[PDB]
Amino acid sequence: VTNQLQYLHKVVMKALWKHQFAWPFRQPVDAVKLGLPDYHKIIKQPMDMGTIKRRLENNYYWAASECMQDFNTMFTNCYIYNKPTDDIVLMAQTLEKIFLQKVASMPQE
Ligand SMILES: CC(=O)N1c2ccc(-c3ccc(CN4CCCCC4)cc3)cc2[C@H](Nc2ccccc2)C[C@@H]1C
Repeated sequence: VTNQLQYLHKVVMKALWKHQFAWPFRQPVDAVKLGLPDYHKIIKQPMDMGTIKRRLENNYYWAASECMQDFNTMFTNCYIYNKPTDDIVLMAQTLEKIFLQKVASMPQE
C-alpha cells in the first residue's frame, strides 16, 4: 500500500469502473465471444479494468507507475487493434481523458 496506489484505487478506478463507457473494458477481451480470431496475434499483452481492480484490491502493485502502465496498456491495445472509426476507440478516449485528468492530481510518493 502507498498514498498513490490508494488514490489510484479510491479515485481513478472508482471513477472509471462505474462509467457508462466502461463495460467493454471490465473483463478481459474474449476473442471467441467477440469473433476476433486475430486479436491475440496483434495484442500480445492483454489488459482490462477487472484485472487492474483485482490487482489493486490484492496489493499486487509495488509502485503507482506500474498500475498506471496497466491502464495505459489497456487503452493502447484498443487503439492499436480497432479501426479508427470504431465506437470503442471513442469510448477508450473518453475513459483515458478521465484517467489523465485524475492522475494530474495524484500524490507524489
Ligand atoms: C476492448 C476492445 O478493444 N474491444 C471489445 C472488448 C469487449 C467487448 C464486449 C464486452 C462485453 C460484451 C457483452 N455485453 C453484455 C452487456 C450488454 C452489452 C454486451 C460485448 C462486447 C467489445 C469490444 C469491442 N466491440 C464493441 C462492439 C460494439 C460496441 C462497443 C464495443 C471490440 C474490441 C475487441
